[PDB]
Amino acid sequence: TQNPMVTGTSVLGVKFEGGVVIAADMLGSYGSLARFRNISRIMRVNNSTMLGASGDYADFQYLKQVLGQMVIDEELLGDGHSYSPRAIHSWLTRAMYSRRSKMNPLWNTMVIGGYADGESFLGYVDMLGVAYEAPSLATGYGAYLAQPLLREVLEKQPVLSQTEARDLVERCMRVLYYRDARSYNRFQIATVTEKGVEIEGPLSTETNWDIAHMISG
Amino acid sequence: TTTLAFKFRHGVIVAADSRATAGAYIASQTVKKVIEINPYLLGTMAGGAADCSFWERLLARQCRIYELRNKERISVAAASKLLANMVYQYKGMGLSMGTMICGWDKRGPGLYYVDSEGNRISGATFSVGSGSVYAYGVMDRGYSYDLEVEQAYDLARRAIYQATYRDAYSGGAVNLYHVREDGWIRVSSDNVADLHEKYSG
Amino acid sequence: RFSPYVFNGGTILAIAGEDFAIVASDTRLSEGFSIHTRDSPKCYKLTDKTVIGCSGFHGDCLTLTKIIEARLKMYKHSNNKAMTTGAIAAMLSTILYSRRFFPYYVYNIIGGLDEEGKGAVYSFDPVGSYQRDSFKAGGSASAMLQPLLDNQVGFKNMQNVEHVPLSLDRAMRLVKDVFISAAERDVYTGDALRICIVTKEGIREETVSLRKD
Amino acid sequence: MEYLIGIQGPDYVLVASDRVAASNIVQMKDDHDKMFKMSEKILLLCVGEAGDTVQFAEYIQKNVQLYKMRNGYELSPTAAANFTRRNLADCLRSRTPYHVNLLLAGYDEHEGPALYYMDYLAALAKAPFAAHGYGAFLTLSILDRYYTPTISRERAVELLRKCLEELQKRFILNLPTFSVRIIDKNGIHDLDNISFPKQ
Amino acid sequence: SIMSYNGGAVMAMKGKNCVAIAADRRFGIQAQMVTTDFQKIFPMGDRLYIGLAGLATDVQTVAQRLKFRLNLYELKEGRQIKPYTLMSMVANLLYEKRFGPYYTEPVIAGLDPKTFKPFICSLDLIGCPMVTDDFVVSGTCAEQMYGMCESLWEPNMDPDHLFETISQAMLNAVDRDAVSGMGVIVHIIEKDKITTRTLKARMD
Amino acid sequence: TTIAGVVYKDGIVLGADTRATEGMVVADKNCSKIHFISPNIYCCGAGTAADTDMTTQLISSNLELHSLSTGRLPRVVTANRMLKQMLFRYQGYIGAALVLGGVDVTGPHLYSIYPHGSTDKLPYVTMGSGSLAAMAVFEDKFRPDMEEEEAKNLVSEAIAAGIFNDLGSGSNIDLCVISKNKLDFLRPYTVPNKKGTRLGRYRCEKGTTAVLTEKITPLE
Amino acid sequence: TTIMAVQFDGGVVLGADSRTTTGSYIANRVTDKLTPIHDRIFCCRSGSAADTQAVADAVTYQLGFHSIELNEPPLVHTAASLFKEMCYRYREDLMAGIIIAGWDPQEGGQVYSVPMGGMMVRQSFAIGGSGSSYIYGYVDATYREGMTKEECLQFTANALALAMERDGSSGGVIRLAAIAESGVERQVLLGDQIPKFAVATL
Amino acid sequence: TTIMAVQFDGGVVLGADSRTTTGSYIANRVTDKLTPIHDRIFCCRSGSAADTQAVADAVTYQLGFHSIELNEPPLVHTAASLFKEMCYRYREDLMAGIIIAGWDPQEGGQVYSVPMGGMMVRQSFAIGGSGSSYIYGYVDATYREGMTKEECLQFTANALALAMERDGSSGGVIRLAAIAESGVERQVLLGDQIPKFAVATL
Amino acid sequence: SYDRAITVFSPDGHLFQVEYAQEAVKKGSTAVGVRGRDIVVLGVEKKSVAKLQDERTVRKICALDDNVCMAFAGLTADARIVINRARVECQSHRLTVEDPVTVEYITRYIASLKQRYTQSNG
Ligand SMILES: *[C@@](C)(CO)[C@](*)(O)[C@H](CC(C)C)NC(=O)[C@H](Cc1ccccc1)NC(=O)[C@H](CC(C)C)NC(=O)[C@H](CCc1ccccc1)NC(=O)CN1CCOCC1
Ligand SMILES: *[C@](O)([C@H](C)CO)[C@H](CC(C)C)NC(=O)[C@H](Cc1ccccc1)NC(=O)[C@H](CC(C)C)NC(=O)[C@H](CCc1ccccc1)NC(=O)CN1CCOCC1
Ligand SMILES: CC(C)C[C@H](NC(=O)[C@H](CCc1ccccc1)NC(=O)CN1CCOCC1)C(=O)N[C@@H](Cc1ccccc1)C(=O)N[C@@H](CC(C)C)[C@@H](O)[C@H](C)CO
Ligand SMILES: CC(C)C[C@H](NC(=O)[C@H](CCc1ccccc1)NC(=O)CN1CCOCC1)C(=O)N[C@@H](Cc1ccccc1)C(=O)N[C@@H](CC(C)C)[C@@H](O)[C@H](C)CO
Repeated sequence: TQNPMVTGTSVLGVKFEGGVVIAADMLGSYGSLARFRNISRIMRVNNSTMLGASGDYADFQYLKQVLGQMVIDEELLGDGHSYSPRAIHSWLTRAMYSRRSKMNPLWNTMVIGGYADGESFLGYVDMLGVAYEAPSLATGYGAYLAQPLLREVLEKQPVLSQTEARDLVERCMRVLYYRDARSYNRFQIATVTEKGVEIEGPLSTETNWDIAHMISG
Repeated sequence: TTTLAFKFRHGVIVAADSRATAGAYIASQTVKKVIEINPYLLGTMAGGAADCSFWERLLARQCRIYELRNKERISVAAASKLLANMVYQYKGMGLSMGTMICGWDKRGPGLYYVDSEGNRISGATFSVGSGSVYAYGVMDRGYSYDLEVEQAYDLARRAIYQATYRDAYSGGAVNLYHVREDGWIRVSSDNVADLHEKYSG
Repeated sequence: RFSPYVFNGGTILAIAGEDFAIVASDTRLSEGFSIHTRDSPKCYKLTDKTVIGCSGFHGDCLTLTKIIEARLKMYKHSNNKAMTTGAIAAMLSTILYSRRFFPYYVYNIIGGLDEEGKGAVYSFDPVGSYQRDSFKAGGSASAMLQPLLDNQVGFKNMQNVEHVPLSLDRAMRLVKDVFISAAERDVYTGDALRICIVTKEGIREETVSLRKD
Repeated sequence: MEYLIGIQGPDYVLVASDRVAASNIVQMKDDHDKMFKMSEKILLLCVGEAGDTVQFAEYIQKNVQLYKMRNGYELSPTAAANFTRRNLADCLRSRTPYHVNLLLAGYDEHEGPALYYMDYLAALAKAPFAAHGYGAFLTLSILDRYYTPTISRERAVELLRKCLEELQKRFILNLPTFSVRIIDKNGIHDLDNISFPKQ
Repeated sequence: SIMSYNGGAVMAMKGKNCVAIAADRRFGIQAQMVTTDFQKIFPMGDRLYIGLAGLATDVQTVAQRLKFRLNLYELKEGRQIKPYTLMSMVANLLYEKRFGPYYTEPVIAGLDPKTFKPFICSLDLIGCPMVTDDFVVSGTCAEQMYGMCESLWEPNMDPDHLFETISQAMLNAVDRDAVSGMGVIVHIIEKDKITTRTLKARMD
Repeated sequence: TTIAGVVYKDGIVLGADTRATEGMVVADKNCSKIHFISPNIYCCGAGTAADTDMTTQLISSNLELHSLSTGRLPRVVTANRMLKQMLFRYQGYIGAALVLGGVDVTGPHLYSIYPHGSTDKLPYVTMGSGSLAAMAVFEDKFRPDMEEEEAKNLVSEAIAAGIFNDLGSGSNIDLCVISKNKLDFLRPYTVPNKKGTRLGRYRCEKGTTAVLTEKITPLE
Repeated sequence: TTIMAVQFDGGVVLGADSRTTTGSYIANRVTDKLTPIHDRIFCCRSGSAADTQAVADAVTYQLGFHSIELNEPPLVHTAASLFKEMCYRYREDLMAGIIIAGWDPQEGGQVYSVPMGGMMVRQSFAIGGSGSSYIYGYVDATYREGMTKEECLQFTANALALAMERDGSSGGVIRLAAIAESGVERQVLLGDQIPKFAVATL
Repeated sequence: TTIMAVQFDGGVVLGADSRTTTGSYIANRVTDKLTPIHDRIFCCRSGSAADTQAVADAVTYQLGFHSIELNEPPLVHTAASLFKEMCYRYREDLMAGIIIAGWDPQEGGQVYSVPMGGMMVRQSFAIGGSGSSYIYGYVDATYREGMTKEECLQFTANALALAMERDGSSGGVIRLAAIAESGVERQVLLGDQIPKFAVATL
Repeated sequence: SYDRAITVFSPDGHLFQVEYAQEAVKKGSTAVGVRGRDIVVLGVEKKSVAKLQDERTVRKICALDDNVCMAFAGLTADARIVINRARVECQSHRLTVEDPVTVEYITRYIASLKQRYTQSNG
């Protein structure tokens, strides 16, 4: 992809005690047009990992197809081995870098959340193959808006409860809806625990607009 | 850069600076710009560092394989032609590289200039690099085929020195090699700061 | 159109002692005007005797790292011995030049011990040009680190000073000092400093802290 | 392409220039003069763009002469140099900039011999010896190698010969003959043209 | 870059009751050196010096016009100029050419003519002032100079330690830059005297 | 630049970092970005340094003339008009993003002024390379009619977010509190960043620097 | 921006979103895009913030002086004509789409459009801004002559809501203004007050 | 162009304009944009004529062979998937906006969108083409779940009419197709048959 | 500027201001000049010898170029103006024309200047 078409904006991620939570709105934008206001930008890659994606939605659908096939292929063997979140992250890094080096990138920026062997995983992957691990992640405008909030909390309290992380996420999605012109008040939250991956349905964000009546004074 | 080489009665004198820059920044002053291809074959080095190093190293490999295959030592003309042919296949692709192949041959003292552009010419004296003009000045004003050994050393060393004086991209230390019939010998490696004290006062 | 490169910052340093070799780097991974992570060391342990520092474009850093690992394994399978430091340097040169017309945007400094136990540094350019050094800096704050080490380790521009060989302790404090100073001026350098010391005993890892702005 | 050279001695200034006026691939003049008498003891060696050279040089010249007429005494070589540098620097960011590189030779009754070097960007710098043009790249080093602050005018002329001969050897441009003049306490003296019997 | 055309380096350091200012001596055009004695530091009165790095022409021109305005100032007013005042003057002079700027980054170092209080500042090419208590640098090798200064400078230095510090900074920074060098000059100025030295430096 | 401004119950809090950069190098570790306009009006500057300086100085001067002739305390709308009209006349060529805050006879007023000449009157604003982070802090933890210390905490928090999250900002946090009868120009309100202490002595002893030429000159 | 103005019997109704963006970032999620030019003359701004603000200020100035000099309530057509002159004269230097609307003792409620060209035309209703593209059809199928004041109010409310929903450059809050002989009734629709529409499910 | 497809209970309704332009000239004022891929599978074309025609042909080929090889009525999702594969694989070389819709014994009436990206998504209703921009608001405010076949017919008719009225690249005639288990009922609305709306007068 | 007619005609057809200027010339120190075969000599009278005044700084004989010299009689300041403008013209002539200057030419220039000042406003 040389020119991205229908795209999705920010994707958030944060680790918590015994799991990882990820958020992303359900909007596919055709430029400034909110064209497809009901699409999932979060995929369940097996039971230990999960993926959120920013950028061109078609390329994300491609990666979704490919990853799904890989997981099926592995699940067919039943040899007692499965793809760890770190492994999926490594593969995705390899793929994105491979496409980058072919001068034909997959126009995506992705956040992989996971929980395996009692450890919480959170990985970031560029379209150029820039990848890393962090306790909190934010793509697109989130990286300018949500990430500062996330780091503020995590440097004052490294370990969060699931409810705490969920609250943080909700507030960040609110900020993003306020300031990101290509976002949408309809998002999804996915969670990895030892119980597996769970994607919660269409959520809305409460909005305050009292500062509308502060024109004069 | 600022390498130079000239052939006289007693062999082939080769000299160079050691500065390596990355823009205006001086990345190194300890660069061996005279590659030892064979114990009888030397190769100066100017332009793209990686390009020169890689291609002259490959040249050395090729010359070694030639030595093993033909049970004899490669000639200067053949080495220079080998390098020139290798480089020519990449003409236009952006290899920056200007080198001198020096040695002693069955035809006596041999000196060739080989470009990344495609040049390959034999000659008495040669100067290659950003400071080549400055070196050319003093070298030409002091050259003779009937130069005695120490005189040739002085001429080369001084030429590289003056070159480093005027050329902003040349400096570090003047390195000097002498190619004789029984092989080459590492003559000297004087820092410019010392040569300043020697030449001025 | 589309650019396959992005500068991710990072500074890198290696010092060679008589019986040791230090390879240090900041831990900041950034992009544009933003911080990707504060926990991203640029140091990679290759062998018990050899540590590599890679700065620049993170994609090429990761890729080149994994490649070097794989080829280390290959050499081990092929010759029943581990790669000597200088050998890794030469190999790295060829690998870097293999992309002469689509380079890895990576500044590489190799620090370790030679076959005589002595310390050795090897500094690289993105396309394979390398040389052996006693001390070298690379990465964003390189121009800030180099001049002090030229003065303090090379004893340059100093009249009637003694040429006492660099001890591990003094070298360590020198590293910490130049990195602390670099964190003041370079915006790509900060967060934390990881230092890797390589001796006959093996590889120690220390972690000093740098400012977070 | 044009070549200028200046060598300052203890009590004199020796200056020389090429005699070629060329356009395209042909020499159109073999006796071109690049020097401009501004005072009885000041020479201005100007070189560069087509009309810019003569225009600027003559402007400066007539202004110096105007100073002489208005005041009854001539400008010092230094005052002259800073005058030309002021003019050239003022037009640098204007609509009509003069693309000229220049040397200024002079003798003062107080300060003695003086040689000045000027970039087209109007950066003025005093020097024991200087040169302009591509030929400079081949001659300056030679001047570094053999120049001494106490050099006699005979030795200076010989050094100049070494330079010009080097031009005959390495330079790809023709440049067969050279204008040579000297300046001392007795003003400007024309010397025999250094020439090389090519054809 | 336009600034890199001539190259050069200028630095100023603070002391106890003294101040220091240094600069390289090379006048070159791109890669060729023309002069080894090029003045880049000019006295704007007793115990007040300015040092301009950048495009040589604009160095000389800014220096000259600044001396013009300065002379007129010290004539209209019956006093020597204060360091802050000189700084604002330079700032104004540079900003007058906001959309056609001189390509030079001035560095002012001096002592308050009334008091003795040390003073160092630097400015943009468009005349944005910046006063510091330690050091200021401007030139093609600014990063190197920052590197040295951040590691060598101590607070209350005597006129001898200040000299050694600024000298080592200048020398070792300049020696890692190809277009800066060919000698270094240092002015160490104090209430009683001014000491001018040229250092032993590399000439390559 | 990571400035900001907020409006609380009794007045206005202005914040700013102190990092000034040239290229990707920190040139000034302590730069005052909160400027005096009138005794009751201050203005934070982000963008082209010299532009913010000269602009803020000029408008301050004109306002001094204004109040000198009127005999009253300057209004914020006046500074806003002058700034926006000047900036608009230059069509953005003056790189000056501004946060204008002050207390009037009409109360507290806070404007954001973009270099193209457009202004926004809002209860809270942010400008600079670190403005997104600060604005996130505001959007998260702002409430109308805050108390002074609360607002100071909020603004300093915003500026802090800018400092740690933006490579363009750093160093100290400067505040400026302006109420109907007080002006707290707190310079170093917080020094959250400190240079590490030297671990060695690289002091050069007298004599280590070789000298070629010396000349002493006595003064008075 | 999405701006709108509809004409009823005794006056006009104005409406606008409140989103102001630089790039994809929202520099002001609560902009007042309805600007008073005179007692009963308002204008709706779209395009460059600086440009529209400057022009609005200048026109307010000129029209103020003009109305004082005539000692009469300024004709809406006159304000529209000042805007027209400015926008046409400097069409190559301005990015402005304006809708001048208001009440006037001689011609009653009037709505005029001054698009980026610099032309001027009176309309029964007018829409502008980036979001206007998404509501041309709705506004075409919903408009009915003889609408009451409240009907026009609801009309612009719905249209603006739809546009804001679809356009990314539009959003935030809905600002409405009712202008008649009585005066100016301004109000703000926020959150649940903003009209909602059934989004497709299965 | 301006295409549209709405899903009702027992099937789908397709609609399109008939204008085909090269530059500002109308090379065909009566295009047939609804292209049959299979017995009960149609697609709506927008973008490059050559591209969409070629792709439609290829997909008809592939789907024909596939349905023969399976000996079963082809899933609409399958046709949409073939279109998706082609449009995604050659996204940098194709200018195509497609709406694949039809009936299918396993999933009933289905509507899928394949925009220029190459992505694919099922929708209750879908619009595309240059004119679609002008009817987003109307289509948002008018859509109601549980519409009858005739209701959907009238719906697409009105929407297309509005779009054609506003969009210059759209116009000509309205082509409609009703697809269900029964079969395919195609019809053409021309002239006075095309829905009209009150244009503002005074 | 000062747009006022100063030199005008009198009813008898005289230009009074010019005549007055001539009377101002009449009050000037005598200045004679003769032309010879290979030499030309100019001499000026009553130099107002105060013996406390530097003779050099009050000379009534000035060179315009290497080719042309000139003496005067009348208001010394005006003469300074005219002399300087004449010198400037002498140089400009060399600038626009390679040849130097003829005596007749510079004389014509000075004369034209004076006349221009007899017919100009203010
Ligand atoms: C709706 C919201 C559709 O988007 C409206 O039309 C609104 C209505 C008004 C009230 C704002 N229009 C905008 O919001 C407008 C559109 C625009 C964008 C870019 C160029 C022209 C028009 N955007 C803005 O008003 C923002 C808001 C603040 C004041 C920043 N400003 C910008 O977008 C500016 C535009 C100026 C410009 C820059 C370069 C070339 C031409 C124009 N952003 C910049 O200038 C960016 N940049 C950094 C600062 O200085 C150099 C340029
Ligand atoms: C639709 O989308 C609506 C109406 C809005 O566009 C319609 C409906 C379709 C399904 C037919 N699409 C068009 O009307 C379409 C636009 C288009 C232009 C260019 C590329 C892709 C799409 N028109 C055509 O495709 C038309 C087909 C026939 C000629 C009827 N051809 C073209 O538009 C030419 C494309 C060829 C080309 C040109 C340059 C580079 C690569 C390919 N465009 C021309 O300009 C042809 N020509 C030369 C210039 O003068 C006029 C004739
Ligand atoms: C890191 C240093 C030690 C080596 C240096 N390398 C480099 O400069 C590498 C080369 C990267 C490259 C990419 C694609 C294709 C080719 C090269 N570049 C960089 O490391 C990064 N920079 C980015 C911005 O600043 C400039 C460079 C170099 O080769 N310098 C040359 C000059 C040069 C030639 C061609 C391209 C770039 C630079 C040199 O020193 N040449 C000397 C001789 C040799 C043997 C060292 C001489 O020429 C003398 C000293 C004058 O420079
Ligand atoms: C050197 C310091 C004292 C000031 C610095 N000045 C400078 O950086 C000036 C040029 C400014 C300029 C010139 C012409 C046209 C437009 C702008 N640069 C130079 O003088 C030297 N160089 C010469 C050639 O190479 C590049 C620069 C500056 O203003 N930095 C800005 C950022 C900037 C904007 C535009 C151009 C260049 C730099 C800054 O600090 N801005 C902060 C606000 C403050 C300082 C008021 C904030 O924005 C924050 C910290 C983020 O940077």
